[PDB]
Amino acid sequence: KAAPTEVSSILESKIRVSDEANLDETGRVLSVGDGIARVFGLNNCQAEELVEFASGVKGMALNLEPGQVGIVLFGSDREVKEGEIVKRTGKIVDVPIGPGMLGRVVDALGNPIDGKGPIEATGYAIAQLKAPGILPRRSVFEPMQTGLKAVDALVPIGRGQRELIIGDRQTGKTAVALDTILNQKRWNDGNDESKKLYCVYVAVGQKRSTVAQLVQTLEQNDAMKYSIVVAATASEAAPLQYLAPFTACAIAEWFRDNGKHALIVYDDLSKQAVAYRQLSLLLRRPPGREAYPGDVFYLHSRLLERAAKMSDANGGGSLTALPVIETQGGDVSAYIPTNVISITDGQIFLEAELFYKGIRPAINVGLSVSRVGSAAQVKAMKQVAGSLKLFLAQYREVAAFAQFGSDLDASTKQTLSRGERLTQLLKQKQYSPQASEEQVPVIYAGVNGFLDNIPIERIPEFEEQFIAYLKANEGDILEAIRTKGELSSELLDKLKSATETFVAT
Amino acid sequence: PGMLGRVVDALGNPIDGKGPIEATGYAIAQLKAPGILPRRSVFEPMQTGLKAVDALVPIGRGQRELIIGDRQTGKTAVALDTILNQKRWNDGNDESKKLYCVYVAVGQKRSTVAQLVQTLEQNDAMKYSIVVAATASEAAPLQYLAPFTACAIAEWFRDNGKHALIVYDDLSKQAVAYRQLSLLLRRPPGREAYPGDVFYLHSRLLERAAKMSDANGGGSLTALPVIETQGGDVSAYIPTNVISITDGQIFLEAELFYKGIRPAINVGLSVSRVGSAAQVKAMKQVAGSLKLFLAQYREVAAFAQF
Amino acid sequence: YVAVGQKRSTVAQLVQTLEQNDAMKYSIVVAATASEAAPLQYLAPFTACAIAEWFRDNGKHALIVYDDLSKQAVAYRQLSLLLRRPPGREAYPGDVFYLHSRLLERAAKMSDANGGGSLTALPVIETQGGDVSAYIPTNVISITDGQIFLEAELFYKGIRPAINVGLSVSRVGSAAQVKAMKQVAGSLKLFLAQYREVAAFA
Amino acid sequence: VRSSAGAVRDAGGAFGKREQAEEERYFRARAKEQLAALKKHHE
Amino acid sequence: YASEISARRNAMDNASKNAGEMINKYSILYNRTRQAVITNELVDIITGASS
Amino acid sequence: AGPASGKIRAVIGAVVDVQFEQGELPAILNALTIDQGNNQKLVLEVAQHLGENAVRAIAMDGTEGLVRGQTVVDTGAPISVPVGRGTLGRIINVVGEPIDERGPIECKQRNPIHADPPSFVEQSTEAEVLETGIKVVDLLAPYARGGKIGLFGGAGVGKTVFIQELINNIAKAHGGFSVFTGVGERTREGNDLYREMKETGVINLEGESKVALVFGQMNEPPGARARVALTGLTIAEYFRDEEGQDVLLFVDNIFRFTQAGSEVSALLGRIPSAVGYQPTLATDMGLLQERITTTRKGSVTSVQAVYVPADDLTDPAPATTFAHLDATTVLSRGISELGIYPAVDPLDSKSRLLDVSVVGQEHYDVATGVQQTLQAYKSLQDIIAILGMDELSEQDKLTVERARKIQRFLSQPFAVAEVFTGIEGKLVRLKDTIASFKAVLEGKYDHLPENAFYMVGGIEDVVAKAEKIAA
Amino acid sequence: EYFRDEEGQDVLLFVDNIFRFTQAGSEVSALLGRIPSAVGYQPTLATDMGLLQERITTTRKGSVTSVQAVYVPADDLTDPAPATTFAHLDATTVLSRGISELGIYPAVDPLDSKSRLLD
Ligand SMILES: Nc1ncnc2c1ncn2[C@@H]1O[C@H](COP(=O)(O)OP(=O)(O)OP(=O)(O)O)[C@@H](O)[C@H]1O
Ligand SMILES: Nc1ncnc2c1ncn2[C@@H]1O[C@H](COP(=O)(O)OP(=O)(O)O)[C@@H](O)[C@H]1O
Ligand SMILES: Nc1ncnc2c1ncn2[C@@H]1O[C@H](COP(=O)(O)OP(=O)(O)O)[C@@H](O)[C@H]1O
Ligand SMILES: [Mg+2]
Ligand SMILES: [Mg+2]
Ligand SMILES: [Mg+2]
Repeated sequence: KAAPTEVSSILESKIRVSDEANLDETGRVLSVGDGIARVFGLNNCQAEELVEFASGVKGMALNLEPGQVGIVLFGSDREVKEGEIVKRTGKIVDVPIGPGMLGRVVDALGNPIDGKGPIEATGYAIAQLKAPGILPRRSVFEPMQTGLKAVDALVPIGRGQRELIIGDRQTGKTAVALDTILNQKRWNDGNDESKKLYCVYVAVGQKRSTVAQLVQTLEQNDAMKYSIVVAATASEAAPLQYLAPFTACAIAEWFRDNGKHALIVYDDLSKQAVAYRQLSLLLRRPPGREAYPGDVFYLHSRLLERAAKMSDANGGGSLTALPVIETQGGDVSAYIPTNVISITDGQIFLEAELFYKGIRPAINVGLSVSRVGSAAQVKAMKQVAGSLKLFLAQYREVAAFAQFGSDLDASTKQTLSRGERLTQLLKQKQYSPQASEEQVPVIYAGVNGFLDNIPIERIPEFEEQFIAYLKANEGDILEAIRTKGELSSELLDKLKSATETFVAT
Repeated sequence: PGMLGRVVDALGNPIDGKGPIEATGYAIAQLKAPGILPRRSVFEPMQTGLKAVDALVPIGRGQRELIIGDRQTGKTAVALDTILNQKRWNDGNDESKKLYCVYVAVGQKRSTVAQLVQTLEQNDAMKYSIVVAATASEAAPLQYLAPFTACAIAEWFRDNGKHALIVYDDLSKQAVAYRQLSLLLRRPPGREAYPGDVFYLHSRLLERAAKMSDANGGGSLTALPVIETQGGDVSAYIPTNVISITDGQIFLEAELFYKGIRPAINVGLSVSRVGSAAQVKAMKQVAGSLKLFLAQYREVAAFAQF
Repeated sequence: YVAVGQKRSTVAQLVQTLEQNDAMKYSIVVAATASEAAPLQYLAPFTACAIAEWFRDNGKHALIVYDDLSKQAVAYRQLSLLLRRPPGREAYPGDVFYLHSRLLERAAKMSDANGGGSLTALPVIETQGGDVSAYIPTNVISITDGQIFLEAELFYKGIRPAINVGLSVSRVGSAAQVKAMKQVAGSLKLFLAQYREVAAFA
Repeated sequence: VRSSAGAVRDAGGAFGKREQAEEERYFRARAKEQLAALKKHHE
Repeated sequence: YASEISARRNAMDNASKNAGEMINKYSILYNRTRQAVITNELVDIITGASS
Repeated sequence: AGPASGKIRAVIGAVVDVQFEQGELPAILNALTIDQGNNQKLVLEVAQHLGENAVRAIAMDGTEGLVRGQTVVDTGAPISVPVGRGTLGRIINVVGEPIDERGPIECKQRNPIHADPPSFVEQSTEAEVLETGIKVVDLLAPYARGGKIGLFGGAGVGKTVFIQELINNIAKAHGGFSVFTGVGERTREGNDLYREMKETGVINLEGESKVALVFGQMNEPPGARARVALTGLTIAEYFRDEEGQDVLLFVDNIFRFTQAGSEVSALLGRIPSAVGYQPTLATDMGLLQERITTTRKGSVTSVQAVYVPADDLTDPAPATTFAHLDATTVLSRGISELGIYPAVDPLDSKSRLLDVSVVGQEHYDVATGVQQTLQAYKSLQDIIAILGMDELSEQDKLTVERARKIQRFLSQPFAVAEVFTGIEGKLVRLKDTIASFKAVLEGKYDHLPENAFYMVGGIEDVVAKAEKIAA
Repeated sequence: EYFRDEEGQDVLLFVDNIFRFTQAGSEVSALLGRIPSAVGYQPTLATDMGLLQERITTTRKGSVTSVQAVYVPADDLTDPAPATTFAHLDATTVLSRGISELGIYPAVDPLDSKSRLLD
């Protein structure tokens, strides 16, 4: 029935003379706990500004009242007590950016956590930045080679689009984003800056052992030299994990605004929504649906809209967004699952039924689709696999007829035998990405009927034997598909004659 | 009697643009319903015009027939055909056989209220029918009080010696307007984001439309509330409260409307609490044998494929 | 006997049947009808356990029957909902599982240095249609050492009492039984569960 | 009483997948006989 | 043909009897899920209005 | 000049409480200017008044950088937007500023975004049909000229492709001007829609344009998304009342208007409704849908697109918009996975122009016969999954084959979806679609296969596809 | 209750229906400031239903029978308004729709109507 602010302690200072010390640049902490910290004062402090306490813990003033100021601590609240001095830095929540951040595991505020000393930053960009407009954006025409044979032919992603990765736990969510970063080593090790794509892994919500295991595998395969690692474990505060998406997007935006390509991986999108609702519930705010904040859909849509392909007048760069959505039992009709699928340009559904049988990765062709279409793919892979999207739907309906007792249909025997061999050939192993020259020869032999006479168990050995024979004998056909990126009349006749003669040992 | 022929709003102001309205009295919106001593049995028959409504669930004067259904399945189609079928009795001289309609459009848009009033004027049916315009573009107080204001104007004919027929279209739109004003007045909510008086708000406006006895004047009032269901679920929160307070409900499914039944009226789900007591003696002889043949053919309808 | 949540006429009829068979002279009756307040029915489980604990701490055995466990959970939730608290699953507070686990942990068997007594607890759970995976059903089964499921399907056919062999089990019931009854009933629990599944498919 | 107009194909489980595969197998066999008879009647 | 028609009647009666037991078990789960959905939706509106 | 200067006292999210003087406080729905550090301004719309010389305002942009005690000047009126012929071809924002880098909008007048709707006496009823070009829209639920059209559908069903394909064949040949006001869209969808209109002659940078572009996707805050529908409808209402032209408002999506108001309703002091919605859901949706109607000065064919939440038509944002629309084009997620382009429901879609007095006696019999055959096939399909095809007789066998060919014949290839299908776009007229559906239901195309009608046009394209597939 | 305590007679009380008494008690409690329970019910569900059912018992001067009409909510016997009233019901008079027109006056089910006093 009463009000806060002036109460007992704060009501006995305005009756005499409340002056002397300045209450605009600094402030006194009246109450702190569970990450939140109500600082009394700070009249000159702006919204979403970096606050520094007397103990050394950083803070972010997100709720400004008339008598108090709710600031969210970015660390531990064990050293902050009542009456502590909370100074203001004068700036907003910024982070470091530049070309010197590649090769070090940074945190949510730009501090190095790998033990390599200081970070050579070339600028200072804010975390909450505006997205690109409709006049400073172009169409997605570049091709993002992920390495997987079942992702490059079905739902191909491009530079500037946002591809989601929905799925359950232990199904192929984090494995799809890790394979696309390691597949860019063939273009980043050379000198072509237009074909190279820098990675930006933002591990938010993961444990301590999961972040150290992923960084050790990329350094041994020559892939951590041009990849930014944003360490954001769940053992920190709620403000550090919720601001991991905005801090990682500011570092990757510097390369797209200069003339380079970037690739951000927000793993995962489900962990960022739980961290934002924890800090808002402790700041005395009303909740919404499923005990979450009101602007739940606006927090994920604003961070994904900035990763767009720029035009030729803005530099010619792009930024790819790979957000992983952690589902619960394959339920895609939830509150955080349906909000991220209606903002991104396509999604990659990872079912848990086909992942346990051995078909890795379990990518459903009837559920996962790409909004870019065939424009974000190369011309070489689209010519040999032009009917790859139509063959998956026809083979699924014919596979269920074998369990009913029907053994007729002589005309459907060729389509049923070719569908089983095409699914096993596109399933690759972990940390085994393929280029555009090796994937164009494997998709042409399975779509033209050349792999129908081979066995089902010999599908794994036929992929390694065909790629080895094309690199020592007919090496001119493999180099033309990677340099030109297409196949004309002379390239189509030479690829069909070499595939037929190689089937008989 | 001066309000017949003009479209009024929720406060009594005319919006049709035909000058003023000669009002003979002023009645309050929140009025009490009739008692158990000033009510009689439903003996008069309400001619709806439909062949499947006049034989199965026959409604009478003084009862409350609910018009449940899904989206676009025959909700407002049954109420519009019953008011236009009273032209054979209202154009004569018998005052006891006429029934003044009272369409209360609540929750509809501006284009839906103009299309319904133009169709009734071309068939000579708007001269003795009250129109309560209450669109969704106004405040929450005007749409929530549309049921109480329309019932007060139609109660003047039943207390004099005539008959009335109210059509609250729709019952689902009236419940959303009452809960919107209660949530902004710092009040506690209940089930389905509704107030505590959710069941009492619809039962108080439906109990006033009853049939009086001979000592009160001999008038009656019909209440045709349309319950807009979600996806065919008749056991919801606002659907179960209007079906338990009314003396009968007419269900409308979306599957029978696309087959050929016009309108889609399920005989196995719709029933009347009055029975054959509020119907004509000539139609009751043919409806007795047709009720047993229709119920036996529905249970054995699965053998039509073989 | 701790009758919590029962009616007024059911508590008077049950006490008259035990006195006629010479069984009410050494049995405590805790009357707790539903017509009283919400604090009297919720505190009936804690008050009955304190009276039976005096015999176990001196050198005697006790047997407590909390009938029923489902009625005690509804009375504790009424006082917590009126004090502006947070309702979790099935409109229950956060301390719903701690109220039943603390009262059932005191009914244990003491050692020889404490007197040698013991206290037996017999809580009755009223399921809603056989739903054994509820909020109040899973909390009482995780703290007790065994349960006795009473199915409503076999109770209407004449099998009284309907004790399911495939669902009811005893943790410390093998070593705490008579040697004469266990030797004559060789593999009685395994043969009863396998005979019910074969008879339903034949 | 209850609505069940096409509830088998709207579920998407075991009965839903078997209904779509049975209709597609019967339509594929009838399309081969109709295409072969139309080509022989035009010449 | 008489033995196949007699065996088809026993299989159809067993399938109709098995469908009734599955519909009774699904009705108990749907009744508990309907009551839990009304309690969870009302708890979300009461928590936001009291803060 | 005596400007109403205010002081910022509270700032939590998009809501910002401004404290002014006694008597000089602004009214509701009033734009409040605020000087920042850049060359732009911070627009803030006053929602309610908390009292004590203070009113809670909703910011239409980023609230980062605002301190306690900043100057907040009042404009005196609402959010003014540029109207007239100068807004055609330019990308306007929610506050009425250009975002196309083509200079300022030289407008002679500026109307407010907040305005009252039409009365009951100013409404003009009509019963004219509008030809779209699709086979499933010209036979089932026909679109009414000057009315509200709603394209209901889920995520990934075809809501964005349906509005883009209809604007390339109806808005490009109409006499009036278009008004594409996107609210709650994507960043890539805004750049692709402006480039496609310039290559077809809808938006000419050096000539004349007849399409108003209103920016405002999900990249901004909650205040700009809720005010995007009022800013885009103000420019289309001036061309039909002051100029008298048949405007065409294209909203994408219509479901983003109701979801934007519920995000800031919790911080404004309002209790939540059902499914985490606001209590004024039916009042805010009816005030904006009633103003986009047809009056005596001109018509306005609104072709908005509703987004169902995870394929659910029983939600509070989808069921409340079905009563303020003449033609409803509901889409299903089950028909899109089978190959129907697009997934048009032949039984769930309804319209007010599907009668015998508007389309004629010949067109009414074709619509009722196609709906009866499609509804009867659902009941017969359940018996085939348990008993088989042996229980069907001569009449049931012919009805199953005719229902499969009629469903694939209504799916035509759109012109905007040529990059995903591969075939060329086909456009069928209203007279050709009614003649092809009546001949297949009588028994004139029973010998043809089901693949000849899939992804085809009218009756001429079905006969050419059957002869080429048999060779 | 006055006829059984002062005059001594087995009175019979009829509450049509029994489901209306449980729904009316939660309406006045939710409008006062009390929080709801399960399925939108009042928190004192066991206290409000037990205060009126315990008064209709058997005393030393007379008894008071109760013949209320219990209505299940949406055909669900495990709800909060159906399971709370069934714990104090000793008998049950189920009137199924199987007879009626079959030739039974009245439609009394001999297998569905059960009671606890049939021992
Ligand atoms: N018996 C019938 N025969 C032919 N058409 C009918 C019949 N009943 C209704 N219709 C058609 O259904 C359409 C809608 O009818 P009605 O006004 O009763 O429902 P509605 O109010 O539009 O439903 P909603 O409010 O869900 O949109 C009308 O345009 C009418 O042509
Ligand atoms: N191509 C593959 N071949 C074999 N195993 C794989 C492949 N891709 C992923 N996996 C397995 O899937 C697991 C995924 O683990 P994790 O990343 O923790 O869960 P999620 O993928 O759901 O994020 C890994 O342990 C890995 O062994
Ligand atoms: N006529 C069509 N033919 C083939 N595919 C289509 C057609 N129309 C739409 N689609 C597909 O539907 C998808 C719609 O994607 P998107 O617009 O992101 O979702 P929504 O339509 O729900 O807004 C596109 O990826 C497109 O491939
Ligand atoms: Mg992972
Ligand atoms: Mg209607
Ligand atoms: Mg879209």
